[PDB]
Amino acid sequence: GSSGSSGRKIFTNKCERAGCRQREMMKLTCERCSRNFCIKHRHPLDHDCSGEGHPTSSGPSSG
Ligand SMILES: [Zn+2]
Ligand SMILES: [Zn+2]
Repeated sequence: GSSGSSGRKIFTNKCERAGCRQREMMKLTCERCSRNFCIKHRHPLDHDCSGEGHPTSSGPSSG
């Protein structure tokens, strides 16, 4: 039985911004978080950039 419908085509990109459905003909990835976004949210100032900002260091083993 048909379960789930996959969709992937090299035509347009999909912004990774919250409550955003902007499709930029060209691919736009941030330089800090390295995530896809729309020209509008392409800048790290018009989008909650969570790339190079949160301090992380190896500690726990589990995970
Ligand atoms: Zn966007
Ligand atoms: Zn970013």
